Amino acid sequence: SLEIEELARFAVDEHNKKENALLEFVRVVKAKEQERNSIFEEFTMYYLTLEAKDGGKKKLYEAKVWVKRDLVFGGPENFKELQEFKP
Amino acid sequence: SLEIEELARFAVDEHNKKENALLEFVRVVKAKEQERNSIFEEFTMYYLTLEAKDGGKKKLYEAKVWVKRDLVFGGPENFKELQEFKP
Amino acid sequence: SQSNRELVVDFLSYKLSQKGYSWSQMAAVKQALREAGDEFELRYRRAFSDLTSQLHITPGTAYQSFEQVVNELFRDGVNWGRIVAFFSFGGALCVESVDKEMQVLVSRIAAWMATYLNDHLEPWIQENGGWDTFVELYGNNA
Amino acid sequence: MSQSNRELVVDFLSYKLSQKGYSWSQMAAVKQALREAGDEFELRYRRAFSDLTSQLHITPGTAYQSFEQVVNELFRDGVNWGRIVAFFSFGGALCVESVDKEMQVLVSRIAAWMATYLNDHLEPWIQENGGWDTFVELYGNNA
Repeated sequence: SLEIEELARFAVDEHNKKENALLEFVRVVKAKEQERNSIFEEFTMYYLTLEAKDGGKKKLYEAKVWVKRDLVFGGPENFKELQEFKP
Repeated sequence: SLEIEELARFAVDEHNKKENALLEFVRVVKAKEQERNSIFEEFTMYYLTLEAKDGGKKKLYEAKVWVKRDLVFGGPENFKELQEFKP
Repeated sequence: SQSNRELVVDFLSYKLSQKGYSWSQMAAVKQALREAGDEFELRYRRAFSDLTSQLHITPGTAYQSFEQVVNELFRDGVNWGRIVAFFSFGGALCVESVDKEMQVLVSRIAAWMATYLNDHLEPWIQENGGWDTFVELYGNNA
Repeated sequence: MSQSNRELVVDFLSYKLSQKGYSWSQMAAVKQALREAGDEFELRYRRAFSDLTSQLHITPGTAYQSFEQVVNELFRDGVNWGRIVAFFSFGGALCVESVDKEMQVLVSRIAAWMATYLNDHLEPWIQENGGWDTFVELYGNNA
């Protein structure tokens, strides 16, 4: 619930960086996770509904964030990726 | 030779059954045979040229007849099928 | 170490088999007989059901009862197709045994199959070029 | 009598049981899990695996040291079950490449190299990580 908030912050911050936008993260409304962890890869997909301000006005957005580590050819490093971000 | 005659006679009978026709077998004019087989099934494939009477007039027909044998459970009594019959 | 050697050989044998190569002639026979069993069970689903239904193995089943039912495959003579049917028959009896929590019977069925091969099939196999000939006639090898 | 016929009976029964999710033996279960893992690895990592296989083409001249040096790359960050599967797949690729070049004699040498590398570099990690039985429970498709 704390680490969900960091991924939601990342989704807003990643959306703003990518679209030259100034949405302002307020909070996580709800979050779902699905996971596939094998001997080859760690993969969690997060579906976040968040509240953010667009020019001061609070609105609801859904973001899809993927977190992956390749256990074969990868580093210690995880990799966060924004897949989708819409109102 | 008599086995070739039987298959030619079967080809005419099966054509007449399938097409409500009355062709009358006269004789086999040429026969080619190939074999396809696995450890389970034998196919002997006959390309027959035969003479038959259509309203009493002798004409040439090409028939393709397959003789199939199940090598596991089958008896000596093989399975004939008519695949093609054309003038 | 010897287990580590056995894993290496099994894995390499499998990887060679996937490309149509073989570790050894024995590996090629094992792969051909595995494939032939699968093909048999596909082509003869209904007739094979009729054969397996004639013997429900229990702890009290005697070899002679297995031998009498297997003889039905070979009443018209031995051929490679009927030997494959015989291997598939044995495999189905093992699967059926484990399904019924009668695991005790898998070792017995293996012993019966080796007895039946020795007594009834091996003379024919040896005078027909051995398992090497089976691989020539059935194997999908490069 | 015939030891070859006994081996074919055991192999065929092991196969039929495995198709239904049963195992002839714990060793048969380890072999089946490694076969399945190698298949999954080659499907998922086709592109990255091609970058690994391209680094070594074995000839009669190639020393164990050249094999060891490339496999050592795989395990630079440590040993895990996925990298062990990759190692097996790498050896499999080297054996197929050898037979493709009409050099099947190299298959026995690669099998020896792999067994040497396993016992030298990987067996200590396998044993302290619960051995191959741990690999099966984790990864195996079993009834």
